Amino acid sequence: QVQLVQSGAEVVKPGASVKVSCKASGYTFTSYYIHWVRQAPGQGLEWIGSIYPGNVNTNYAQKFQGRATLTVDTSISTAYMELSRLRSDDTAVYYCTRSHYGLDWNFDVWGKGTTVTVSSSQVQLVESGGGVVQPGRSLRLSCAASGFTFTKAWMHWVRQAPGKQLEWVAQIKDKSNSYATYYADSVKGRFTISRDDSKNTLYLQMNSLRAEDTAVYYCRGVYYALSPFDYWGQGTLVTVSSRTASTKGPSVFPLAPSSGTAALGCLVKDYFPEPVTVSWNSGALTSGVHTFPAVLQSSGLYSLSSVVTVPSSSLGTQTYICNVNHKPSNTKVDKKVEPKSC
Amino acid sequence: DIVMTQTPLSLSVTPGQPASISCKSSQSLVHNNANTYLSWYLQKPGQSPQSLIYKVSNRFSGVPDRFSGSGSGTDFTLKISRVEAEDVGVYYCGQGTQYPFTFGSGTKVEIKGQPKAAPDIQMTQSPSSLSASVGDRVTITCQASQNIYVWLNWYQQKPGKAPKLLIYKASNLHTGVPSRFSGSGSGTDFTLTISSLQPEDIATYYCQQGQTYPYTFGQGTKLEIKTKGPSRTVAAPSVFIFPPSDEQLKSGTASVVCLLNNFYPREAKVQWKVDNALQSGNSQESVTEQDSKDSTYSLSSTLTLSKADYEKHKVYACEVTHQGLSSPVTKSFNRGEC
Repeated sequence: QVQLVQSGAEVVKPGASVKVSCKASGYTFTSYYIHWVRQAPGQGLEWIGSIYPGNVNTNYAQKFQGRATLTVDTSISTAYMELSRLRSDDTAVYYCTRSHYGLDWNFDVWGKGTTVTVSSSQVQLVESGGGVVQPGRSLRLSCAASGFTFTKAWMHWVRQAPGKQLEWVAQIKDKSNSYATYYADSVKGRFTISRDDSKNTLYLQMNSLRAEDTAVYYCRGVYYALSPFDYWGQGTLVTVSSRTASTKGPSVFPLAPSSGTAALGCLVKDYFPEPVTVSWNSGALTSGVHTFPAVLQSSGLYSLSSVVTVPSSSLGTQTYICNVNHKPSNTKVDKKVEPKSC
Repeated sequence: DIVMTQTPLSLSVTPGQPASISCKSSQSLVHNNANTYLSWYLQKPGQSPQSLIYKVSNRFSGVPDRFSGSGSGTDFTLKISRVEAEDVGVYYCGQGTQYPFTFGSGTKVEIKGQPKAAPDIQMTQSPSSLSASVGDRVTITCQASQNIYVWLNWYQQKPGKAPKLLIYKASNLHTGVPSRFSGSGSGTDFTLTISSLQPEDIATYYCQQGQTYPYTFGQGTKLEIKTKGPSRTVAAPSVFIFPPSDEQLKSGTASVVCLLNNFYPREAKVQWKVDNALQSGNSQESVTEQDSKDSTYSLSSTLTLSKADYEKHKVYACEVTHQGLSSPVTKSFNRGEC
């Protein structure tokens, strides 16, 4: 039985690297080309490169030259793929595959694939909020900090109109400087920067928005002293436009189970536009889930319910969390759904 | 406002060659604490800025040694001793000496390559999806953007599984693949035929050119078969009612949700009664698509009221009429009890 057995699923942070393995069995490892091919969720197939284990000759797709490394260990008939400087769009199933004897241009035997997830939350700074807002109206951004001492840093917002240079927006200092704030002249009196050290969160409240405020907004954290840093978030687009309905992130309310089979769920309300994606227990719970089509309410905002049936035996032990993602507003909400206790 | 100007606007080098970038400020960047807060940043195409240099000449942790900054007063330079492929992008200087903080106008650094290669081969499959019947002859096609002679393979992939080679070199059946699969074509236009469709052939099919690196795949054709069987057995809905959460009541609005789970046939009636008064016009319904596996439906009915109206009434009920129920089923709650 000719087989390729792959290493297990991996969650990695952006900027880091990943190394997946592929053990060959049931044929002579050094006489056939090995390739790596990836499949981003929902999409098609993309060839990464190939290696001939007998003489370790390699060929890489140009977009992977300098970032992917294919290697082999012939003593254990194993091929490896390392991908460095991981970004957003490297999340995919990675397959190793073997060519038919004597050629390298087809993929005859396939591994079952390795799921590689580039985590969105394992970064120093990640912004929430954004989307479309009417001129004259308001919009709030937030930014979650991890992996550094938030409270000692001076935090900033910086923005970049499309095709333009970086422009500084605001700064807020630390508690030893009374959280003093500073603004660019064109936003003074309209924007407010704030921080919440206990939640490691930075905020930007933007009022009276103008077309000139349209830009990608970056949060930023800076510290000097004796181990300096200058970290940047991921950026979120804010479009001040009167020609598109405004975006709104959802509120999520629990549908607690009643006091055989039990049903519980999440009510996902007050967002615009479509879509939201709903998962349960970060995707661990899928059987018995029904997410209903969204309906537009008289307020002009969508609402839907996601429900799951479970055995009532489990309402004690099992934890139930619905995960709501609304890309147009760049917001994510988790709500634990627990039995109401009297 | 301290203005930061950069020169050049853009530059190009061959890979591995050096680049120099200059920044000029409209006033001295020396802070009163004798520090010069001049920083350098790289913004790779489509990404966030990343910090390279602070206080004129110091590298941040992990910044490679090939980046160096120098200068003083109003004139500053960033030298890249070797421009590697991942160093391309827009470089910005910035000052933190005087409010408002400002950034330079940016210098774009690119790699000029005298050799231009043949473009990647693009594979386009037709149709995007199709629905067919057991026993049908099915043909799907692939068009390549360049002539690839016979160097074309076809694969089958079912959800959650790895692709499986069906045909290689345009027309050769791989070992173990049933003979109802065949391929034809040469040049730019290729065809995969299934002589008589079988239920296990539901899948996405991909073509792949094997002529020139990089090897490239088509975007896929989804092949569906709609089931030609009778109706499933009648399934009564299980019914659940949910009061508004106390979280939502803190918003002035109350939503009451009635769930009808996994019923068949589709016809079902849901009535709401508040204090045993029938309601009309203040509820919305939403129905799932017929389930893939058990062919049932599911339904939510949501009743909306103001918090003020919700708190004035005691008992909330949804009454469900469905063929699988011997009589209408009522699920209710009494506001305030557990």
